[PDB]
Amino acid sequence: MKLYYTPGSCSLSPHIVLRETGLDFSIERIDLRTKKTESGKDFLAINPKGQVPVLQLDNGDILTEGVAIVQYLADLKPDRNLIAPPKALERYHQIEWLNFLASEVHKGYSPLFSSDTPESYLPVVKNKLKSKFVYINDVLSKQKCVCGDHFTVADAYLFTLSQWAPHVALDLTDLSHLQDYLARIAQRPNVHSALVTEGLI
Amino acid sequence: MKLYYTPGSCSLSPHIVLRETGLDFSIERIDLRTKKTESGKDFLAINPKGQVPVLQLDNGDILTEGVAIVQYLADLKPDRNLIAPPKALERYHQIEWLNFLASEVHKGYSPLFSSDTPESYLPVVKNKLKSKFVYINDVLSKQKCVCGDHFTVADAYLFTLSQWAPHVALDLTDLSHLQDYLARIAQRPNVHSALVTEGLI
Ligand SMILES: *SC[C@H](NC(=O)CC[C@H](N)C(=O)O)C(=O)NCC(=O)O
Ligand SMILES: *SC[C@H](NC(=O)CC[C@H](N)C(=O)O)C(=O)NCC(=O)O
Repeated sequence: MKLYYTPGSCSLSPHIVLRETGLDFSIERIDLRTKKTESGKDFLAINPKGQVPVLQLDNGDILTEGVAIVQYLADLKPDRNLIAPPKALERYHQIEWLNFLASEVHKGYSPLFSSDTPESYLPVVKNKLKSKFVYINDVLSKQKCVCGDHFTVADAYLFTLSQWAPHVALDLTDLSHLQDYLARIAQRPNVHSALVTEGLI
Repeated sequence: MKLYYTPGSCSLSPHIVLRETGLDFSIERIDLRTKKTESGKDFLAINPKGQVPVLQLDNGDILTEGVAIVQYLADLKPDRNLIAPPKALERYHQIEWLNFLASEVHKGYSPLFSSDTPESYLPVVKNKLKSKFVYINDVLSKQKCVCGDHFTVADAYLFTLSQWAPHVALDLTDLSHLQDYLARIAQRPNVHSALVTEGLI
């Protein structure tokens, strides 16, 4: 099981999940500029969409899209409780949150990382994004995690998306519930070890 | 089971799926401008995020996010084959496509429907979007549907997202594989009947 990643990218989410499940895996750094693996192979041949994360299964199959990857992983180790059982109501609310984070938050960052974005539009984009974290902050005021009382794959995803905030000058320091939650998630051995292995920390 | 929708919106996807599964449901039109149901109730009390689709379950629970809604629906009628069984490999590739459509295509339209978007940025956004459909078109050249040989919930979603193309002057007429696929999907009784019931056709 190999994970194609780029340090500090959205591939940190499946990286955290891989450690939290205790599965046997290997990672391979991808260079998003040249689209080449650290071993010199063409990454477009692996994933035509040219992005990370990408999970290579032991049988050879390739899986793209982070939300699909973390569900496949968590489903392999039911006993970890990183996702609810299939067909359970709690599972659909998790899927619901994974989609909210992928389309509203994750994709909300995109224009802030693009060079072709009008400097006059940046303020507008940043505000749309903060309104998203404000919603998340309100939710974290009556519960310990985004989907409930325990740590799930959606939490791994949110910690990852929160990390970028400083790099694009998005202020989230007024969101104390979110700030306390981030601090907690960061002291988890499996999360901390993921950051170390990637060169952050 | 009630579906909160707006004619021709992204809520057409779960609408098509509800008919394809043959479940007992009702629909209620939402006014996105005033955020009020057609029965005069405050929609923000139902869905704080203020968007459609929204599915009200018989037990009272509320489900948001289209990708979560269509999975919950299809999972209720395994025999229809609108999604693969949970934990099956085919299921994760479907989840993978549902995420691609939600974050890369669906969210890719967003700036084209916003009034606060610089007219100079529109060309850039449109091109990013077409590159997405070009990828989808290539895929449809060696298979009948987006995820395989049969009709799944991801197909209901793509037909829905393709419908908007003309309204934002996005040309997809050079994508013959996509054009033939759309024509096929449209002649399905359950899809056709969804369009009629919504005022399109
Ligand atoms: S975070 C790094 C970028 N990945 C994605 O945007 C993944 C999007 C998928 N829809 C998903 O996994 O959810 C990335 O690798 N971008 C490539 C680049 O060239 O910047
Ligand atoms: S398509 C109509 C709009 N819905 C969404 O954007 C849903 C986004 C979710 N992430 C999802 O369901 O996938 C909508 O209702 N917009 C509200 C408005 O005021 O325009």
